[PDB]
Amino acid sequence: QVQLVEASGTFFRINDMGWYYCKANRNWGREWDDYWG
Amino acid sequence: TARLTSFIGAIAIGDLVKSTLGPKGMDKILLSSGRDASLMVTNDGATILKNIGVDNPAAKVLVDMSRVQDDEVGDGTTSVTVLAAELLREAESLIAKKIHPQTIIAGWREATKAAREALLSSAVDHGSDEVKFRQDLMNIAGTTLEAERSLHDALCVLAQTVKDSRTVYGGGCSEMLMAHAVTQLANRTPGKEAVAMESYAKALRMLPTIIADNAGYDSADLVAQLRAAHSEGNTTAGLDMREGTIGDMAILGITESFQVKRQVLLSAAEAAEVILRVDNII
Amino acid sequence: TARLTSFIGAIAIGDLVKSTLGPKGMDKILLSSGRDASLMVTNDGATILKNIGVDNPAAKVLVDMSRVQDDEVGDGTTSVTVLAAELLREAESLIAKKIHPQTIIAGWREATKAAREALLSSAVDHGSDEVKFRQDLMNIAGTTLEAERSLHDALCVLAQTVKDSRTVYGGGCSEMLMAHAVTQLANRTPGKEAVAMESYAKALRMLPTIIADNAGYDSADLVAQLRAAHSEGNTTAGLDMREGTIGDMAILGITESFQVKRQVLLSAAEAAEVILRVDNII
Amino acid sequence: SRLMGLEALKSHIMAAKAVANTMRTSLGPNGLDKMMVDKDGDVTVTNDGATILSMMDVDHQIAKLMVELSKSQDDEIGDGTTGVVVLAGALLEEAEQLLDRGIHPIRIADGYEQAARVAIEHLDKISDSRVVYGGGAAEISCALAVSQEADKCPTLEQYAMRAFADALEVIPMALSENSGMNPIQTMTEVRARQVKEMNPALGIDCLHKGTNDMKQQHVIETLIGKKQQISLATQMVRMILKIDDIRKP
Amino acid sequence: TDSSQGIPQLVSNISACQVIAEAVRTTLGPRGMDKLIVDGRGKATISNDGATILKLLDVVHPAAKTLVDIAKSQDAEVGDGTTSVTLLAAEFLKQVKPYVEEGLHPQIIIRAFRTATQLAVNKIKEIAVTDSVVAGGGAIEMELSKYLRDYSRTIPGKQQLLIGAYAKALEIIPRQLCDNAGFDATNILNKLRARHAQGGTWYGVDINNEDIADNFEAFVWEPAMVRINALTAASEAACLIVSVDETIKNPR
Amino acid sequence: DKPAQIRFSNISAAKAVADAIRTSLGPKGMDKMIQDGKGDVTITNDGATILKQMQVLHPAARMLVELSKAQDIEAGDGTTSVVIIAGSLLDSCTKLLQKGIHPTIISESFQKALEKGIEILTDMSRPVALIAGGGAPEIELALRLTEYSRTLSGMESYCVRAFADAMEVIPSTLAENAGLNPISTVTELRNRHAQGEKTAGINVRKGGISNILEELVVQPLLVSVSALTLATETVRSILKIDDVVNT
Amino acid sequence: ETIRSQNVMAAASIANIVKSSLGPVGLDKMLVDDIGDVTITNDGATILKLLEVEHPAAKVLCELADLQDKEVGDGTTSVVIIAAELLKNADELVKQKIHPTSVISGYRLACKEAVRYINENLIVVPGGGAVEAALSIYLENYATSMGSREQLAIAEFARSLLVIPNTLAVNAAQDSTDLVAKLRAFHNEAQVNPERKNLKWIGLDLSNGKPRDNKQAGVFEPTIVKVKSLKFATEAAITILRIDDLIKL
Ligand SMILES: Nc1ncnc2c1ncn2[C@@H]1O[C@H](COP(=O)(O)OP(=O)(O)O)[C@@H](O)[C@H]1O
Ligand SMILES: Nc1ncnc2c1ncn2[C@@H]1O[C@H](COP(=O)(O)OP(=O)(O)O)[C@@H](O)[C@H]1O
Ligand SMILES: Nc1ncnc2c1ncn2[C@@H]1O[C@H](COP(=O)(O)OP(=O)(O)O)[C@@H](O)[C@H]1O
Ligand SMILES: Nc1ncnc2c1ncn2[C@@H]1O[C@H](COP(=O)(O)OP(=O)(O)O)[C@@H](O)[C@H]1O
Ligand SMILES: Nc1ncnc2c1ncn2[C@@H]1O[C@H](COP(=O)(O)OP(=O)(O)O)[C@@H](O)[C@H]1O
Ligand SMILES: Nc1ncnc2c1ncn2[C@@H]1O[C@H](COP(=O)(O)OP(=O)(O)O)[C@@H](O)[C@H]1O
Ligand SMILES: [Mg+2]
Ligand SMILES: [Mg+2]
Ligand SMILES: [Mg+2]
Ligand SMILES: [Mg+2]
Ligand SMILES: [Mg+2]
Ligand SMILES: [Mg+2]
Repeated sequence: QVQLVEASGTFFRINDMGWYYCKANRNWGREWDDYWG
Repeated sequence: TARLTSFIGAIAIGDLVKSTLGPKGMDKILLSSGRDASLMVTNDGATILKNIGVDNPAAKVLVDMSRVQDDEVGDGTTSVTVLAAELLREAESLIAKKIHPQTIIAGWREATKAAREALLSSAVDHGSDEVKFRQDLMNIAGTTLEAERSLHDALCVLAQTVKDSRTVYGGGCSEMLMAHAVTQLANRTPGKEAVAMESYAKALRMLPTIIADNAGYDSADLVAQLRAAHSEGNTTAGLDMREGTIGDMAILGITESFQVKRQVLLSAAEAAEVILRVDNII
Repeated sequence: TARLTSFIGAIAIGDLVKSTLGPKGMDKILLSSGRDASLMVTNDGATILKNIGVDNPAAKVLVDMSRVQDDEVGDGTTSVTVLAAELLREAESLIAKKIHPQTIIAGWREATKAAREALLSSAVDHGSDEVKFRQDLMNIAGTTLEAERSLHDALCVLAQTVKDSRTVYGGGCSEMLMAHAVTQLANRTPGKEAVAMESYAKALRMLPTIIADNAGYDSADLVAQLRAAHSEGNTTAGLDMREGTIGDMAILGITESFQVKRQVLLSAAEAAEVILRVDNII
Repeated sequence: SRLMGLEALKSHIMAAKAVANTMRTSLGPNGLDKMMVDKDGDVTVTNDGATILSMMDVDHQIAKLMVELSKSQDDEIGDGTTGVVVLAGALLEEAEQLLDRGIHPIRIADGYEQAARVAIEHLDKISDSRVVYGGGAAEISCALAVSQEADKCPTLEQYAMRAFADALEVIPMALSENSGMNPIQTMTEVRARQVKEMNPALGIDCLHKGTNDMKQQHVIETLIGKKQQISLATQMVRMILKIDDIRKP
Repeated sequence: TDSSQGIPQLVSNISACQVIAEAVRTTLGPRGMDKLIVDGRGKATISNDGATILKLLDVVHPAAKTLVDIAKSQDAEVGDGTTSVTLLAAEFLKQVKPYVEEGLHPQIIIRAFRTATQLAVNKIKEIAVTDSVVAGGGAIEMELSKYLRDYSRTIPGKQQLLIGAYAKALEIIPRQLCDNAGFDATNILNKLRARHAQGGTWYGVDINNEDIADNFEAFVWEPAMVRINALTAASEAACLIVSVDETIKNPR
Repeated sequence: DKPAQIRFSNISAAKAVADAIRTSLGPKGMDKMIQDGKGDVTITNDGATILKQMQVLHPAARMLVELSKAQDIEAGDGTTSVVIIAGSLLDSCTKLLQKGIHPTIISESFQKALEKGIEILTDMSRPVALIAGGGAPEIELALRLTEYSRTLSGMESYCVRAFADAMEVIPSTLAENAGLNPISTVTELRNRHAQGEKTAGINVRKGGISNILEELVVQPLLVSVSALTLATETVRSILKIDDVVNT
Repeated sequence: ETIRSQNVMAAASIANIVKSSLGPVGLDKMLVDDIGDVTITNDGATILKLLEVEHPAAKVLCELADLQDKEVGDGTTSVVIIAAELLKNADELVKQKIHPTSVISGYRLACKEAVRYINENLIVVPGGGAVEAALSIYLENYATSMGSREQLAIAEFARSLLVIPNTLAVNAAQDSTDLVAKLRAFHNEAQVNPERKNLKWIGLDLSNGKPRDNKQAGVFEPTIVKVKSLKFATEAAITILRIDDLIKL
């Protein structure tokens, strides 16, 4: 789905980018989309 | 596509029912049959609609909406046909100036809202004090009068008046007042909906113009005098159809039942809209 | 009799000089000769009048009145031709509605009085404080710019500005303001002279309509936004001919010399009247 | 055999462009109605299908083919049957200018097939409930997708991939029309916004509510109710774009 | 049209057969343009098969009628190859019109569609491979053409430019196979001819991609017997329409 | 009324002075017999003279003929590609006008594209500077402007795309005159440009596309930049022209 | 119709005018003057310097024919015939979407690979119809072993070179198809069979109706006449092909 390097994949958008691990909310985030490092 | 086939039929059904509008309205003679050759002369405006053969399909939406105003109200059958046809005659102009029929409708909706909100504030509920109520009913019965036919019409109007005791003046006071309030609104709306509300107002001022064009008076002058009287605070002026001037419609005893006038406005605007949002006739 | 032979010539001389009105005005190409075949493209509005062969006799009263505005003022040669032709285009309508050409004139006289009395109150005399005066002159020189021809025009306008330091905004502010004041007058005059002042106003609102129709914008919408801004107290709105919206003509630095605008109005109304009171061409 | 060939696909397209141009003025909520008038009837309806399509248009046996194929959309996949006639009309109207260049109809059909594969391959990226957000916004997120992949095709299909992009933007151009808006200006001013800020939910506000963001206006389209429009229209073009003759004894 | 007797009648029959083939040509191939033929009941029939178009078509011309009967006869017993037969027949007729406008005479054109056709079925029965199969999608009409012209070069007499026109009239099956897919025939056919000159007796038009492809390896196969029957039926239809001199329409 | 017929009596009199010079473009350019009024007929394949002696008589036709003169006094050898450009830009303006957008928007969006075109034809360039001729400076224009018309808003990103699509005419005529299939080779050229190759273009001697620049003619920028500039100037001048008035 | 077929028809007309007076035995023509002074003559070398040709294509053909005549005073009536036959076949080619340039490249290749094989027929050239009927087969074999967009313009340069043997046999009352095809059946077993390599001198006989060996019968023709004729007919066909429009002033 989403490969993240510390981002790429089947994404049309990047809503928020944070550091936890690097977190990126890819699509409209309904808690279904959640990608970390 | 029918931007004319569905508009000239409407303005024709409301172009032959006019000239019978005011008190001194012309007549029409109904050559009906070919063998039982019958001549009946009609100063009425509803008989010329329940009798003629409607050929155009858009015209049906007016001829079958006048029955509503006639069998569910009584008086106000030639004013919701003529108002609808002079709304659909200014529509034709706006749609020829490349304005979309879906902005004219959105404009006329706010226009009829500001108009219904305008003759409501000017209604007088004299039904409380029954010494004037007796008087008012006589004015509303005189502004409504084959004999028993007209009498039944007057009875329906009077019944609606006793139910809703609010009364608004007639002869041009109500139409000119609503047109003034619609122009006062169209002077404050930014967008193409202002050319539609000004057009709505120009259509409302066509009822007194036709009431004067039927008594020989100088309508282009009396209607301007009304528009000025109704634009400098005075709100009770109106055609004095006894000497061809403008008179106080309160001291002259020319009143109409608020329900009849509001339903005339509503049915006219609704029919004009229903015939507006029609491209093709299948 | 000439109610058309002496009106369509005028609206034609002012129907080919338009579309070159605003900043982003179209051009015209003058095929002049047959042997010395010459092609000159003109974004100007005065060259298309001092060059064309005027055939209609009524048209002469416009083509020889534009020279006045061009050799005695400088700027304001396409706006007193287009204003006169859209006054004589609404005249044709009023004279087709059976209104006499001697009431249209009496109406337009009070209309131009109430208009000249309207951009006079809105003029700003910043010529006193010469720190803005230096700025104003730059705006008036930018709203006025073959090179030395346009430069001489700008010089005449600037000279008239230093003589009469009153400046009124442009792009539509002045025309829309005068039209608002004329409508505010036409809503208070009883008589057939009101249908003439409303027509005068509709003719004044045709200059910003043509300035927008030349830049591709939605004139039927921008002009309505202007009429609403100028009708709810704001008095400095106007076409912002850089992004197709309405902007404050004060913070945008689009001003015009009050003398040029008032003389445009006066010459336009005077020519329209001089071509109105003409029945026959001998 | 009268009028057969590449001059029979300018008549078949003039025929399937009439049943579409009538249905082009009824898409949005602000869809202008039509009057049903036959030997007996005065119905005023703006909906689709039997209410509009299959009570008219007996001509060229191809309008009868559009109305014959649109029965598959309604009764069967919700009620989205006006968007498939308008989309088919747009695809054929672009094929009209693709044929003038000299592209064999089969090639245009393969191009539309590839572009529909790309579009349906892009709609399923925007399932947000099962659901693709947008009144006029789903057809602008795909037109942007099949325009990029167009230039990655080296054959003549590339032209068809671009015509499919240019025709997918007709749904959010009859939504701009049928209202008091300008079709091109409004369609583009929201197409340039799905790029330069990634939000495929931005679409035409047919209702003048004010926000050009169909995510909050809550105007939605069921996904299988859009995977059909993009498919049933292409499967309708590829049946009208490939028949070469109408013989009538 | 004259259509009186001799050259005029033959040209008329040839034009009628051209029309009846042109009404089916685009249907040839796996993916071919459909046809919307409507009967007298208002039914819309979309069918991309030459058999079901000739059985639903009004044949009111005699030569066209005979061609359509031979095509239906091929469709009845064999099945496959009812539009390739009429295509080959009308092409054989089209490519001898320029020679029948002179006084070449049909009796001689008939002793060119029977020697050449016998030789071509011999070549098929000699080159077929195993039930016996030959590579379709062209790759035969592009080989039988190369063989027939290379053999006609060794014929002293009038049959040289008639077999050489019989051969050239076989290139239509590998032509409209790619003209229906829209593949710029004058290039794929040039490649096929160049590739059949050197070698490649099974190289024919490919439909998945605009290029020649060895059709035997690609398993696009055609039964040798079916090809022989189609060739013989097409040649016999040609000879029939070439052997017709007048149309004796009974007055009543 | 008159505007919408004098923007289509010029765009149909300039688009008929381009489809009389079009198939004379390139090394393998078809000749064109020229029938003089006396009667003798001469044969030339250069568009300069055909325009020189043509008896155009139309305002826009003359505007386009005086464009060849300006182009050969400014760059020397562009005298039939600039006319083809400024006739296909007007072809595109014929469809952009039926849509209903105003000529003062297809005149401020061409200069919005020409200024980007200037910055596309100065990146291909090999700084000596020279640009890879043959069709590259136009397929690259089409591709890059179509990519750039997707970042533009309003009526702007509808005429810039028409600019790009009208650039694909000189490659089409060069491919036709070279005996190729124009549409197929133009699509292959665009697919070869998107993949990075900027030197591509119709090699007319071989008879097909080529990347090696040794036998791929290279031209100065001045000719291509001048062609774009003068063609955009001329189409802007023709679009903003209505009402041919006789004085 | 286009103005390329008109040029082809003009060249064909002047051909048909000259082509019945080709061989040693050939009928005459009468050239009516302005006053009416008639000159009856064969030997088209004069029929081309006296014919009233007004069409531009016929004019260019006459100019190149006279250029050839003054270069070498022989083979000027065969240049016109070969050129008009090249033009006929090139028009038939162009009328099936073969650009005139591909046909011109094909004619260049053929005229360049024909004089590089006439130098395998030279000793002088056998003459009669030998070189033509030999180049026919050689070029029909060389075309297929190339496979380019111009592989069809060399096989219409090989079947259009046998217009000389095909009009040298109607001007001898023998035949058109039979005699030329016996000629093109002897030259086949001179490029297929290596033993019978001396069958490449077998031209045709204009006295009897049967092809004979034009080396054992002394009917030679100088090589620089046949080469010049093929090289001028090719340039004539090319010059009339590269025009595609007539500009009216
Ligand atoms: N005496 C009167 N003076 C002035 N106006 C009148 C008088 N009587 C009727 N009217 C006006 O004439 C209009 C037409 O009414 P009428 O024709 O009687 O019935 P309907 O309302 O059905 O047309 C009404 O709007 C009313 O205001
Ligand atoms: N930059 C600008 N922005 C808005 N309006 C302008 C601008 N420049 C000129 N105008 C308007 O264009 C109108 C036409 O002026 P112009 O054609 O330049 O000379 P003339 O006044 O002789 O027609 C003027 O009324 C002016 O208000
Ligand atoms: N409130 C709305 N705002 C914007 N677009 C809408 C709205 N409601 C529906 N649409 C759009 O209208 C189109 C559907 O047209 P419709 O009349 O429903 O056709 P059908 O007859 O096929 O149901 C779709 O593109 C849909 O996205
Ligand atoms: N997959 C394929 N690839 C290439 N050619 C094919 C293919 N399938 C069929 N063909 C060719 O198409 C021709 C026509 O066959 P078709 O029209 O399908 O049936 P029929 O042989 O009855 O006409 C045949 O000669 C065959 O060689
Ligand atoms: N060797 C070549 N290969 C490909 N294209 C060429 C070649 N030489 C010139 N061109 C093209 O020809 C066009 C120049 O026009 P041209 O026909 O040379 O004008 P003129 O008619 O004055 O000769 C340009 O598009 C250029 O790319
Ligand atoms: N005696 C002959 N027998 C056979 N062929 C001949 C004879 N004389 C001439 N020919 C052929 O006729 C052809 C045409 O020659 P002709 O038209 O008479 O003069 P030109 O050489 O000027 O064309 C020549 O190519 C030649 O080979
Ligand atoms: Mg009443
Ligand atoms: Mg100025
Ligand atoms: Mg729906
Ligand atoms: Mg089969
Ligand atoms: Mg050059
Ligand atoms: Mg000789």
